[PDB]
Amino acid sequence: SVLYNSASFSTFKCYGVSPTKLNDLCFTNVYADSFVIRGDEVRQIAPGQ
Amino acid sequence: TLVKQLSSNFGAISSVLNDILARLDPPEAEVQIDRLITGRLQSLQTYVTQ
Repeated sequence: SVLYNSASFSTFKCYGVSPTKLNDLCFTNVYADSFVIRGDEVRQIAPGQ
Repeated sequence: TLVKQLSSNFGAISSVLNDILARLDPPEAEVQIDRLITGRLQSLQTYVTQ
């Protein structure tokens, strides 16, 4: 709820699950990965592009 | 064969319906439930035909 009720970020599109009720499933593993790019290429964070 | 058929994803996110319901949002859910319903129906019809 800290992350998905902070609206300051620009894109929140979740695959295979859904944001609002992510607070429902209990997870095996979560990997956090970060990087820096241009804001053109937010389409290239996508399956099949 | 009929019982085992329940274990196949049939193209959806996951086989177990209690997880598809409890994972995706409704407006998204309908999609992933659709292929599951059609697959299980076709299996049931083959069973009754034999």
